[PDB]
Amino acid sequence: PKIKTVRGAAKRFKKTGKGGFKHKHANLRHILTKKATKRKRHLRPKAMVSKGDLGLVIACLPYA
Amino acid sequence: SRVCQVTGKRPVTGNNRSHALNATKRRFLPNLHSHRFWVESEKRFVTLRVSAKGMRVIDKKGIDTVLAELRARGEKY
Amino acid sequence: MQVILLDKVANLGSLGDQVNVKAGYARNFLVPQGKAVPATK
RNA sequence: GCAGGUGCGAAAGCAGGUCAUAGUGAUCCGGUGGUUCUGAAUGGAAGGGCCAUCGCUCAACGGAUAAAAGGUACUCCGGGGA
RNA sequence: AUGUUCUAACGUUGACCCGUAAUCCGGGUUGCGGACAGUGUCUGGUGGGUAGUUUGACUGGGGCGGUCUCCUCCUAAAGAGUAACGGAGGAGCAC
RNA sequence: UGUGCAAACACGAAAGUGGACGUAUACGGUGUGACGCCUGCCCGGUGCCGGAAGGUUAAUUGAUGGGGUUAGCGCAAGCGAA
RNA sequence: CCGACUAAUGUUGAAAAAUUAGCGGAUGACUUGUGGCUGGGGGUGAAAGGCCAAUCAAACCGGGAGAUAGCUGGUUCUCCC
RNA sequence: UAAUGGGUCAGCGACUUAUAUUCUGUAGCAAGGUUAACCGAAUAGGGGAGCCGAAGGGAAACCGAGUCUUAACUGGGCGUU
RNA sequence: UGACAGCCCCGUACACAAAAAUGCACAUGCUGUGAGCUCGAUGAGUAGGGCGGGACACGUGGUAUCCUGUCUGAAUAUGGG
RNA sequence: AAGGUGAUAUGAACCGUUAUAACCGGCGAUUUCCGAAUGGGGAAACCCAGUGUGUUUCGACACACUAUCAUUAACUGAAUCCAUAGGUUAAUGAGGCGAACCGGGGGAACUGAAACAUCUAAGUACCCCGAGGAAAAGAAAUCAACCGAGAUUCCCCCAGUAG
Ligand SMILES: [Mg+2]
Ligand SMILES: [Mg+2]
Ligand SMILES: [Mg+2]
Ligand SMILES: [Mg+2]
Ligand SMILES: [Mg+2]
Ligand SMILES: [Mg+2]
Ligand SMILES: [Mg+2]
Ligand SMILES: [Mg+2]
Ligand SMILES: [Mg+2]
Ligand SMILES: [Mg+2]
Ligand SMILES: [Mg+2]
Ligand SMILES: [Mg+2]
Ligand SMILES: [Mg+2]
Ligand SMILES: [Mg+2]
Ligand SMILES: [Mg+2]
Ligand SMILES: [Mg+2]
Ligand SMILES: [Mg+2]
Ligand SMILES: [Mg+2]
Ligand SMILES: [Mg+2]
Ligand SMILES: [Mg+2]
Ligand SMILES: [Mg+2]
Ligand SMILES: [Mg+2]
Ligand SMILES: [Mg+2]
Ligand SMILES: [Mg+2]
Ligand SMILES: [Mg+2]
Ligand SMILES: [Mg+2]
Ligand SMILES: [Mg+2]
Ligand SMILES: [Mg+2]
Ligand SMILES: [Mg+2]
Ligand SMILES: [Mg+2]
Ligand SMILES: [Mg+2]
Ligand SMILES: [Mg+2]
Ligand SMILES: [Mg+2]
Ligand SMILES: [Mg+2]
Ligand SMILES: [Mg+2]
Ligand SMILES: [Mg+2]
Ligand SMILES: [Mg+2]
Ligand SMILES: [Mg+2]
Ligand SMILES: [Mg+2]
Ligand SMILES: [Mg+2]
Ligand SMILES: [Mg+2]
Repeated sequence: PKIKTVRGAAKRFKKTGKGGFKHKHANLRHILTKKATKRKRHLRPKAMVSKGDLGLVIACLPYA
Repeated sequence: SRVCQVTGKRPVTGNNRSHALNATKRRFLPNLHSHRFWVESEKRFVTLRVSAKGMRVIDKKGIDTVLAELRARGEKY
Repeated sequence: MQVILLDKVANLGSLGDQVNVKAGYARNFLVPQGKAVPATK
């Protein structure tokens, strides 16, 4: 039968132009008063999935 | 059987649900009561096993109409 | 329950009067005792 | 270092916390404020997103549940001379 | 609302009659209860009576004891890193 | 220690049946274990029994406040009955 | 007749619990024939978790069923890098 | 090795199958490729419903060889050759 | 068929066949069900609601819609989903 | 149709060759006993009846009938005055079996989640009821989106997308 997408993965990764995946940074959900403005600022933009984790992400998202 | 003779209401099944959402099978029984119904046209009391809802139906439609339905249905009384 | 008295009933009223009684009063007394009839007409 | 706005200094300048290195908790689910970005016929709205922020001695501290102690000499299986 | 009285729903595993040749059942007559009891739905309590399960890891065997995240020094062999239930101290803030 | 008889209790979704064609000198449950001499103190804990003033408390009911929508008032901002 | 305290034998037995010598009850809460009833989280138990067809801390048969097995075993012709 | 398994022989006995997905090889066609069900006597032919590809950025509206970030980039992320 | 047969045999292509029963498909006789037509009528303990469940891909969630065990309860065509 | 009386399977005794030998087909006849089993009973293949008829040679004998429930009739007929309940008789129908498919009433757990309770397995397995040759569904109080479609059912997509 058709492979089933890991739905939670589809809610956290989007495929980019050259086949990589973008994701939102962790650590910007809650307790934030104690975190420096610089640290939170650098967590705001999306980042690319690293080479080690690309295999896991690709396995989870066959239909990306 | 626990069946309303007017409406046909019978036990149905469902679940108890706990706060933790544990489901356990259960039944819902009709609110049945054996009642003596005066039939003025027949000068007779007729006893029926009826739900409270069927009691209200008899109140709304008259005992003669309901007894006619029961006869048409084969339901003895 | 709205009934039609077929006779004078104490606190209720007089023959012809159409009144509202508790369904139990009507079903188990007034009607079986010919003292009233349901208001259908 | 760049843009905006600022403090101290006459000025050159210094300042994006503290001599430095511990003082901490992912994600989910939700709460509060802001922002028409979205708005299932359409206009709204609800809900969602985005930005800011809040709720864990999850301390077994990469946190398996929201939620969990014991007995077996009545015992049982799969394994190990790890 | 809470009493009391009532009878007609409802109960009767009181009596008597009939179906009937029957200690079932049903129908009648009557007495006693009587809007109570009982049952349905919903709901608080109780509930090893019963059920499904959980009851960590490291460890010079397991258990008991200790430990589990973070910081500083030494072990560490003059770059970095480097283990032991090795040797010594601290943090879970303050402003 | 329970049980006033349609007994308590037990088997049974129920009807019923056992208890018993017995009725508190009876029946069930529990512990103790012929007989002799005996069986002391503690009711704070847990249970059971009784109480019922006061605190707390379910379903149910839905006062009151806030919001969405919009007839309309408006030029717009807006306000805003049912 | 009903049992089963001790010992020896037997232990691929003559026997999947017996034989032999002894042993206990033997008018009783005794023992026996025939038939009947109680059914598996159920029965029955003068209570050993005993017994319920040589099976019992949940009988047996069939089915879910190829349960699951981070464990053990095993995994079959050839040559070259 | 005094750890496991095999008394011996013969016969049987363990990486399959279906579908989806990616990569390699090979073949066809090529900025295009290819059809499914179905139709059809048709392994033909028809059927282009669709699917994948030639565009990306952004959460999104949207913009677009750019786009997002920000009041704005000297910029920076993802893309474009 | 004594080894491998177009021509030995039984078949095969092809061409035929039913006293009787029966399937179907036509056809018109008996027969009941009754066409077209105007006026009119238009499904109530129901829709909807409160409580508990269940069904909807949709686990109560901001959750529409469906079903109903329980308690209620309309408009009805100018009306209603 | 010149052969034939099924097989193991010879034999025996026969039948037949122009058409009543055998063989094949249609329609019929016969069709013990048990079994729904139906007259009652029962440890299936048995035990024991009651009614009618008919027969007897007087010993007896043969045959048909007699279950239950539903519905419909006729007659009857309580407590109880009408009546009803009830009782009997007759007619019509049902009953039981069967592999799958179908609709409905109930409905698991192992298992997966690397533990486990929400969740999963799965409305699956199983039990039960009912039907037909198919069943079910079906002629919009349906969708759509301001353009339109036009009952149900099945197939390919949409799409492992929206959720
Ligand atoms: Mg946030
Ligand atoms: Mg300082
Ligand atoms: Mg310091
Ligand atoms: Mg809208
Ligand atoms: Mg850890
Ligand atoms: Mg962990
Ligand atoms: Mg073992
Ligand atoms: Mg070993
Ligand atoms: Mg060793
Ligand atoms: Mg337990
Ligand atoms: Mg389990
Ligand atoms: Mg350990
Ligand atoms: Mg140790
Ligand atoms: Mg060093
Ligand atoms: Mg060195
Ligand atoms: Mg190393
Ligand atoms: Mg009794
Ligand atoms: Mg003792
Ligand atoms: Mg014994
Ligand atoms: Mg002896
Ligand atoms: Mg003695
Ligand atoms: Mg003696
Ligand atoms: Mg013991
Ligand atoms: Mg045994
Ligand atoms: Mg068990
Ligand atoms: Mg299974
Ligand atoms: Mg297995
Ligand atoms: Mg050796
Ligand atoms: Mg060896
Ligand atoms: Mg060996
Ligand atoms: Mg794009
Ligand atoms: Mg040869
Ligand atoms: Mg209508
Ligand atoms: Mg409703
Ligand atoms: Mg609603
Ligand atoms: Mg509706
Ligand atoms: Mg019989
Ligand atoms: Mg018979
Ligand atoms: Mg008999
Ligand atoms: Mg598991
Ligand atoms: Mg049909």
